[PDB]
Amino acid sequence: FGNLARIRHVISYSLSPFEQRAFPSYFSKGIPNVLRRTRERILRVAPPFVVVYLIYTWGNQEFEQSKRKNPAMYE
Amino acid sequence: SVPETQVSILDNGLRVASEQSSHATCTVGVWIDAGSRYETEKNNGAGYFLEHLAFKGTKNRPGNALEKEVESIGAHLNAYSTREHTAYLIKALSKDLPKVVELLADIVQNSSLEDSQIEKERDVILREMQENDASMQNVVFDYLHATAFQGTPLAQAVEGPSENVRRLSRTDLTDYLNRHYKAPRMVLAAAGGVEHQQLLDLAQKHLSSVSRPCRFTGSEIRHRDDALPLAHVAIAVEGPGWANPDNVTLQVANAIIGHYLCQSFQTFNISYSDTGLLGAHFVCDAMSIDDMVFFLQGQWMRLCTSATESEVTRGKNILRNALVSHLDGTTPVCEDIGRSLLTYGRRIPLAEWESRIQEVDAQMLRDICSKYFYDQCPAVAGYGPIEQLPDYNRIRSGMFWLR
Repeated sequence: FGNLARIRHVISYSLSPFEQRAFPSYFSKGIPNVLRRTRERILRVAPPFVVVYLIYTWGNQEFEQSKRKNPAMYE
Repeated sequence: SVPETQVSILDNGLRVASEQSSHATCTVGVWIDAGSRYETEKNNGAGYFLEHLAFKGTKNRPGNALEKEVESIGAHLNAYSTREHTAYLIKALSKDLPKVVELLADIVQNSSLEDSQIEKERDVILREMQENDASMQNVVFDYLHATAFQGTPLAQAVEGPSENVRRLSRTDLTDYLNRHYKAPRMVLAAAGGVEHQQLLDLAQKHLSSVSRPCRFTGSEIRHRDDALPLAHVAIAVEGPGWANPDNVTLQVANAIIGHYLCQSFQTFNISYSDTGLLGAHFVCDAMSIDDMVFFLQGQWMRLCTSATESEVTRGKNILRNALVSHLDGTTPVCEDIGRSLLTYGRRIPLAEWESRIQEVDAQMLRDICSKYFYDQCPAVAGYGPIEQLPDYNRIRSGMFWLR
């Protein structure tokens, strides 16, 4: 501290905790923001897990069919 | 047996007070209850720019011939402006008492604001401000006022923002002049070799024409500029005001605090109409920044918790020895007289100050200090290499002790 960095002319205003509302517009803007956030990251995150779900189901069903007796066999 | 300051307000409202002394030299001033607190952000530099224009000539005494007159008797002409008061004072001889009063009359009324001068004084004011930034402690105290009184007329500076300075016109000035220069808000104060009856007759002769929610905010403002060699930090809490007597006790505490670590410690009790800033403005090297603070906060909490009788006696003696502020000199007394009548409405004598000092003991000092310092949200203003200056949680936690 005091030597961490060299900045200049950057003024920084702030308020006391007890002087400001604890949850200013928490759900007022929180929801919009959370939603804003989800739409900037959903296309990068979700489709891999979607195809994991498809591969998992596929594997399960395929495995079952694999186990299901071959009707043609044994006849 | 303090010499009383005889006072003679006029029907217009012009209180005329004076105190006589052996000095054959007398200081006469006009105090006006008009500062940056009465400005409404559209005329934020009107008092300062009028204070520049007030010596550049009147209607009766056009231009420098006016100041030729105050050269002719060898008198000295001064003026100053604060956030609440404006003063125009002259130090002269006793025998030149009438003309000086007449000169002061012109300066308060019948003043002439020349458009030519307005541009010249704008360049003066603009340039000074453009270089005023040089004075750090002024920058730090302006930052402290701004962050402590945000959203109020007490945040704005006396000089105003360059913007207004450029954008100001005779009519605006005329307004401030015609609005905040009322006779009931004016004191003609005289100190030294003056007679009160002669001064009252001179005020009746001239000057008889004069026409007839503050909030503190705890906030961390930090102007970081690492190229400066030294850092200036001011920490304050809300003061009581002019009329609250425990100011005296706070003055003792300020005295007890004195200045012990990093250089440039100091203490202030700035008072405005039922408000104020009570605190300390140290200035130091990168490392000392925090400790000093730490140091400083410890002293405040010691005054809230562990005040002893010996340091209280020392602070009382320092404050009494500080009554020398009153002294006997024409100027200081006159000044003191000037405020007394504007703020308290009366001149408090030194015997009453001594009584209010001697009634202060250690128990009421730590009670009043706990009332004003303990667990309070401070206003912090820093300028310079202030990275190691702690943020608001650490200072706020240093405003109390867990023991």
